[PDB]
Amino acid sequence: NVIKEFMRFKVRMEGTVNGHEFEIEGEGEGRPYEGHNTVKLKVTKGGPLPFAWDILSPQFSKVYVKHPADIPDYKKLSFPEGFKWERVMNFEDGGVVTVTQDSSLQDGCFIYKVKFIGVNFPSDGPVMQKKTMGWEASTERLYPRDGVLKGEIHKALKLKDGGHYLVEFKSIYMAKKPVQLPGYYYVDSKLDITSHNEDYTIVEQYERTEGRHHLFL
Amino acid sequence: NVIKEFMRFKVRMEGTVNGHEFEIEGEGEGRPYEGHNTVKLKVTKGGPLPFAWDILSPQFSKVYVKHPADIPDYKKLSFPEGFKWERVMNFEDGGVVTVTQDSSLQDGCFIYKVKFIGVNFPSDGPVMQKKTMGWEASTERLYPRDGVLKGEIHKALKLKDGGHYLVEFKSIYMAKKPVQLPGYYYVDSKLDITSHNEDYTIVEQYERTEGRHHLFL
Amino acid sequence: NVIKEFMRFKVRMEGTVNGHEFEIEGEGEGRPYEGHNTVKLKVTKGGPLPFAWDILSPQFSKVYVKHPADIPDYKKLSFPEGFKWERVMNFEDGGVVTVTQDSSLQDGCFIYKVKFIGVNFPSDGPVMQKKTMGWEASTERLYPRDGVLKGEIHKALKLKDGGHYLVEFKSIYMAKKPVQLPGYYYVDSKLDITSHNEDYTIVEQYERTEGRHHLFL
Amino acid sequence: NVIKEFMRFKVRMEGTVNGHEFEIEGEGEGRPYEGHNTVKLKVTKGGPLPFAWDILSPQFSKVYVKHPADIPDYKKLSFPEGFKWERVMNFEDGGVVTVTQDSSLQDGCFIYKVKFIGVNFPSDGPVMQKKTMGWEASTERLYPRDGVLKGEIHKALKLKDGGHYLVEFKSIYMAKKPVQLPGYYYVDSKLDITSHNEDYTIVEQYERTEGRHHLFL
Repeated sequence: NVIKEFMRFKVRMEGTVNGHEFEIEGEGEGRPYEGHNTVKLKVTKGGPLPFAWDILSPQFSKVYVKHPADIPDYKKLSFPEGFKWERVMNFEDGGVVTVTQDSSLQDGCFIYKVKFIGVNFPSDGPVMQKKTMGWEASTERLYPRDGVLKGEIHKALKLKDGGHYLVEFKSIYMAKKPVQLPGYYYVDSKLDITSHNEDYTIVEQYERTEGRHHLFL
Repeated sequence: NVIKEFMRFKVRMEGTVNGHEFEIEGEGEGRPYEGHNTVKLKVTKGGPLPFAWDILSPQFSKVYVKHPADIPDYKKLSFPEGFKWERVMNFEDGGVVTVTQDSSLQDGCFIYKVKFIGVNFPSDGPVMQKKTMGWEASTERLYPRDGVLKGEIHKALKLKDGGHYLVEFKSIYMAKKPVQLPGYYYVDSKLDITSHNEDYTIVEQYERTEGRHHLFL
Repeated sequence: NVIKEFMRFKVRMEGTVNGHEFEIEGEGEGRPYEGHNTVKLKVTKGGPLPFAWDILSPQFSKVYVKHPADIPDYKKLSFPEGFKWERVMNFEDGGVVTVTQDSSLQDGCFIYKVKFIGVNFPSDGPVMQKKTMGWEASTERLYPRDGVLKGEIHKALKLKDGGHYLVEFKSIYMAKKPVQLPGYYYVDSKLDITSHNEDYTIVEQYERTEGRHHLFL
Repeated sequence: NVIKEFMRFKVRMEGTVNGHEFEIEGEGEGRPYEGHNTVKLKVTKGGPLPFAWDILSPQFSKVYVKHPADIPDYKKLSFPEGFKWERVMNFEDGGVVTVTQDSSLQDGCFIYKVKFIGVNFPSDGPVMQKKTMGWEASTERLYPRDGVLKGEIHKALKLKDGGHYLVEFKSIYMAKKPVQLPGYYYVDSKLDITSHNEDYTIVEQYERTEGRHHLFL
């Protein structure tokens, strides 16, 4: 019973976007059984970033998803050893990102290590021109496969000139030792940028995230 | 108004799958403000279908979606002229379908005409080996774009031997006269095959479908 | 045997693009063992088309591909019964087309029947705004799979205001009577529009197309 | 000038595939104006790798492509400063890789630094089951866009028990300074594994690669 009602975390990311290398370090905290967490990030290398912060924000904590008692909480059940997760983001104008992450627990602190590679973003598109204004709230479709947990999302970044910039997410959640899987279910999420300095070298985020069955079941 | 609390519809489909031609005709009914409708289909040419009925079932009625008052009901507003809808289905083993449809109103009955082309299904896959057993309930992400309404879904067919077979839907809803569009929102659906003979030449379906904002808003 | 060194063909297409229905009829001729053929097309219904002709031109004859003696010519061998072909076109701005075709033979005359559905073309993209100026020459990668022949191409339309508009082709060629398949090989093609009236309701085309092994073999 | 008729290179890769971290160091040499080069790799962290080596082999040197004098050799022109390249690999069973690379020149040796993230490979697919046995020779379609050079390839791995495993490559070559771009053209390549130990912790490769116009031009 190592996951307490209040848990902190530390995170480090090493990333590249369109050839630009960067490193980010941060700290966060939250209420894993309530579905709330916050994180504060500093760009330690490669700042100011020449692309939109918004593509990085969902890579900084699903052990914090609230689950109903009848849905196995695969990510919480994976501790204390923890889990790895990986992701594809397919952007509608041809950008592609892959992400790989390790989640562990030491001394009561979650430790998150992230690597990120984004490629093929057009020079005049909204990522490289910094035209995005945050994510809409989203709904992930999850299911078990291959002994692990997978999920997909149709997400959207709001645009300064109006309209949306569409991104498909595909994620894989992989316990370090096999633990109990849920069935077909959904996770609702809303991620807010709650603070940032003028060139996004210091950034604060809040996420609400909760799992559930389809409403018609 | 012109759309009554109870409305009947007639539908005809001409299609092809992996070089196999077929035609289907049917009749349905439902309650457009309550979010449900039913339909009875007969394969009138090309039966018995050498592929899974389930890939056809979502092409047989979104004027029937229940919408809250604060979300403009674009498809209902499009009548009496009505609307056209188009779709891509991307299957995880490479099958691809496009669909085009016309929806009109004639003497108090909705009239649906559907054209369907499905290609590249593997000979050994669940579609051509008839290994599927219905869709999970689903959730569509919709937004306005290009003066029309668009939406995407991550759907899944249950496999008879266990597991899921994954399908991405992208739809386009196009009113024949430009009427009020909604913002970013979601539609939940659940489609059930309620009757079928052994070779699926006579089939009946039931769908529940309703629009809503994201739960966290 | 049945395929002479000069052969004529007739073709008919029923199609839809972004809700616009049309029909085209044509007549062609060529030298199947030499790798060239020509065709003249007339829009009989739905002209003038509200989109670029170029997306239709490659749907009007691969029995005319020149093959070296050591690569089985699947499509020629399929006659007199003939073959079916299907295809996906994935356009980089989200347009998707599927196509299904039947090829038959009547005394010296090939008979081509095509159905085409194209969806999700942006209103202001180069297809709906008629901004394309023909295809580059291309190179298809083919291989046997599932007892039929498949092939993929990275193609490109030239744009009037310079640059290219990218399209991926996936094709499936299915003989109506089992005949010998080749292994992994390539087909080079170049299709030219050689005449058109102002609104593209009358068009003539020339195609050169020849198969070969990879040059390093 | 700086690119001599014979050139050596050193390479290091940091990668992750399905959660498995690894590092590889290597050394190569070749004839940049003739289109031939060889490389020798050793795994230095993470061996033996739990996946097919073949997905790594094309990430180890396009400055060695032979170009005819009439096609601008953008990568050679980029030196001595050099170029960066990025890549997406889309595998037919859902695996996705992104790659990012820096190419520089030091003490008369090219220096290559690669980062690689591979995700979503099925546990029973041919990559994680090590069921592949090298690439077919291939042909890349290249064009200028957005101030850089881009290319795509339909590639294929041979399967030990027969058949092929298909993979689409999208590459982006980004000179560190704005050196002249070519037009629409093709690059043929053939990569062979020439030596390896059983667990692929020691591997030797050879590549032939040459650029050209389409053959019909």
